[PDB]
Amino acid sequence: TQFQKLMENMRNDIASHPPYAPRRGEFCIAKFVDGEWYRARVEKVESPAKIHVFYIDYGNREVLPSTRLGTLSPAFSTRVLPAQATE
Amino acid sequence: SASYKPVFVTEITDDLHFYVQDVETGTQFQKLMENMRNDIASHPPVEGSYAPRRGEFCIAKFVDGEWYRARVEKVESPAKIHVFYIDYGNREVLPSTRLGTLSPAFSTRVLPAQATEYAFAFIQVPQDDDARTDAVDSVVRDIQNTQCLLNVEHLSAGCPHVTLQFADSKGDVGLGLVKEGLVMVEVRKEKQFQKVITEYLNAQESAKSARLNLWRY
Repeated sequence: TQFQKLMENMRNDIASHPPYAPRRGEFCIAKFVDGEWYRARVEKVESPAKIHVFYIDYGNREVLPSTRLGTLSPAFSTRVLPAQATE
Repeated sequence: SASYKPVFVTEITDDLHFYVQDVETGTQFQKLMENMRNDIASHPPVEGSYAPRRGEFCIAKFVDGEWYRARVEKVESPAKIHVFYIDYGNREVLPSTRLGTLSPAFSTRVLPAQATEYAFAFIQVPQDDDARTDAVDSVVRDIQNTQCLLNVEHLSAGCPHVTLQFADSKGDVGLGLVKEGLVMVEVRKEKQFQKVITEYLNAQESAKSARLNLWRY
């Protein structure tokens, strides 16, 4: 799928260019508990240790430290492929 | 990726998903239930101080005659209210006379819903109802209402996909279903799953040769 292709490309890029200031509404990459990176949006900033993100392609939500966030490169923005899950 | 968390598996669904509780918070849950059940015994819900609406929390009196935290899903009629037991994962249709108000002392703010839904990584849920029942039955027999180790493998459109390990190093639960011919392998393409997928496909070849279950004919 477009999504699988994008994820492969993005992961490649992150492993070649490993990673940010979280703000409500801002796009990012987020490292999930599987240790892998996904596209996300910052939904709520409760504190540095507690950023509430939404995984824009999968629909899951998670509170995590901002140390597990990074910039989403223009090559993997929502213009390239829209969020695959409904926020 | 390998971070194994001890979980208590509480419910296997007919779609071969399952609900687990984090062993860490088990005692807090235990305390809450005893506190809540004492309250309910002193202050039994009166009809009809509770009006069921989709989305609304409640207490529900389960088939063991005990009360649990729940959330209302479909309301068919006052005799038929669909509820979801938030700490365990099972669902039930009950009359409004077996429901009550969930008082704030025992709310999700005091202690969050304790059950989380997961699916097995690397396998296909059988589409045939009979085959799927056979797979669910194997999982119910082997892990339902027991402690397991859980490792999150990846995100998915629905709940995350995980592997489970039996207690006493008996091995990978999903892989065991493959070895028994009860489920087929989902061939993941991601690089980090190459080795595990090879392991699963080999198990599946073994089930095929032995002509087990799905491979009977």
